[PDB]
Amino acid sequence: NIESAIKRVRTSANANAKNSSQTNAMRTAIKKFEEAVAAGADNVDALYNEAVKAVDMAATKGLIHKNKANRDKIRLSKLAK
Amino acid sequence: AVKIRLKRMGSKKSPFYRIVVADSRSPRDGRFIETVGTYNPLKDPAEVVLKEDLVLDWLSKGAQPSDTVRNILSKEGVMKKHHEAKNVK
Amino acid sequence: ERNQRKVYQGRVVSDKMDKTITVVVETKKNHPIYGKRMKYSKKYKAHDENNTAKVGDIVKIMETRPLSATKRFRLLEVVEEAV
RNA sequence: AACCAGAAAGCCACGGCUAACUACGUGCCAGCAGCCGCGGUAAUACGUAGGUGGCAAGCGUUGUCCGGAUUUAUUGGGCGUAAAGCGAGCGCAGGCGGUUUCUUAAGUCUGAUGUGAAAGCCCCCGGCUCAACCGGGGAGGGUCAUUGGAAACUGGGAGAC
RNA sequence: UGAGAGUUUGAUCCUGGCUCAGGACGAACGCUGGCGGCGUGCCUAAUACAUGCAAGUCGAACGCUUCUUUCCUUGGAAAGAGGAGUGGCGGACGGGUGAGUAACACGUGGGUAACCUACCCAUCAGAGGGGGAUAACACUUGGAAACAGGUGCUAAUACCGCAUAACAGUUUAUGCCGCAUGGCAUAAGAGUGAAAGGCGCUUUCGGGUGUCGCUGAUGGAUGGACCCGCGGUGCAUUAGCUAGUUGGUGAGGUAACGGCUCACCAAGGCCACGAUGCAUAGCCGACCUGAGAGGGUGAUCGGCCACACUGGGACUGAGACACGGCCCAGACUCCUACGGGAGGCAGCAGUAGGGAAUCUUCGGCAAUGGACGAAAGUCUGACCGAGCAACGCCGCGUGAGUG
Repeated sequence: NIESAIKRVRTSANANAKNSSQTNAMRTAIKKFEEAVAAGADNVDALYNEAVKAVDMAATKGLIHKNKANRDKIRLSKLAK
Repeated sequence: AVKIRLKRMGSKKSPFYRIVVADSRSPRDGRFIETVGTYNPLKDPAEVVLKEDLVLDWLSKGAQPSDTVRNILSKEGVMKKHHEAKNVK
Repeated sequence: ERNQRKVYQGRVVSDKMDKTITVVVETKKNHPIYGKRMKYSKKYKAHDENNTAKVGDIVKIMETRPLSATKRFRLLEVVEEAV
């Protein structure tokens, strides 16, 4: 039965909550960049830099592990210019 | 966590030990990498034969010998030559 | 470099697909119990570069990496051309 | 170091195959049996008894797998009469192919390198008073991968009869 | 290194079937029964399980609280001991069972200019300075229970932001090289963290310092992943099968190539050398037998793979799509105040049933190996031993000289 592994369940629930929050923050950042470029209005560089820094923080603070971050910087640089 | 340790082959009451490097995930007499030397507990004084040439270049790769291995390698100057080769050099 | 791939030599069945041909290798094997020289064949699938391969022609191939849904080889050189 | 021959043997068969025979009773009833076949009054074949013969802290019965089985025969069978040549013919595909010169080297042979985990089988040695058992030291097992040679046969290319 | 006998006939010789002599068993049943050593013991229902134990640990990360003590005795330091909780690590190892599976599942030889890797070693560089919470706690709310809320306060190696770090990845150019795509070395063009921590020390303001930790990059080591040639089973009274199938273009996604998935285009692909279907079986090291070629088998023990009452799903984490973890559906057992909850011995012993048939609800971490911890230590049905059974193998007895 359940013996002392109930300590891990609470940890995993908290990790679920904050990982969901941070990854949705990253996704809304990249989504805002795509909607910004697809119309092609002014203020194009700042949200680009924001998306780069957001991918970097998502690689470092939480986890992707390294490599989707590299692929996203490549496919986001090609989308920029 | 590579690690050199003991492994026995005795019958019912009289064991006989071989020293063999195994990964720590493995069972006691499960798989291993290679057998380096053996250990006779009985017939005091203790009777040990070692290859003692793979061991230096196989500890320089980094593996942590267990405690009985530490005593029976201190009884041949193995760690002596190890830190005489690494720290002192 | 330590070793290249195991290159094979054969000939072509079809070439209808774009950049892709169909290669047959063929050799002999002894029987297990008895001993005559029976022969058999295998069909492989290489990848042509510009559809310049020929229907029924001697060519040789090389292992590459998994490039498509079950085709794996590449063209090296037409060894002998046939009319 | 003292006492005690003292508390310590059963199982199957005995007609041939296959080592070992005789009394009494049953009477083709009862029963026995791997196969042959035994019992209607005289049974070494049934029941007992005695002896014998084979094993032994084991002996028998049942069931399964391999041999004997050349009874799937490549080693290693055959087809007139015993099982066993289609009713006969034409041909795709496939198997097998006349003689010689040159060439290649896929088959074929050979050398070197790596690999066939450990324990099992085998050989030498060591240790439990021997054994069983354990331990140390060697070889074996691929139609294995790489590389270097050989050119009689088979195959591939060029001619010739 | 190869042993033949009976049995067709009034008698013979052939061809031909059937039976006997050999050995092995995870064997059982009958009769009989001394001991010692070494091994083996649910193959049948992957049938249902009562009971007891099989994974926890660090106070030298952090506060809180209880008890016992000389401590100024109404208070006091320090010490010892106990309890609950945030936090790190391990619960993916070690044990069990072959139900599925005719396939890169296994065995063997290869490959990655298509790949990842906590713990352990080596090297270089850092370790600047802020901020807000919250468990426990105290008080209260709703509940038969399982437990769910609310208000207020508190800490860290818990959390979050600012700064600093190209040595990572991309592009350009130069050079060198390769199995097309490409790889390697050098110089330039764009953006990322920390425990700022603990135990002590020589230590005069001072704050230099040892050790164990924290962070970025690169190597060694172990471990995981994917792809390929070759080989291991019956049925033709089972001959056609296939539409994301086959190829291309682009996009997405994956550690990682790829119809892995989408959108578009073209209709291809595999089969008599046996496709597809149907039936059975986990695969090897090995074991029995044989002169040998072979034939049969896969229990112990070693490796791999697959499964945890049945069927789906993901999260945490380096590492499961998780053997004593979570959620959902289903069958079955239990409790209830009827509103709703709890559960999974194919871990060790044992129970009931099936069967021709297979053990004790044993003792202990001394040895070896794990996990945590600086160390002492704690846990360890892994394991070490004891008990049961003529089950197998081996050894020695049931006196002997004379008679």
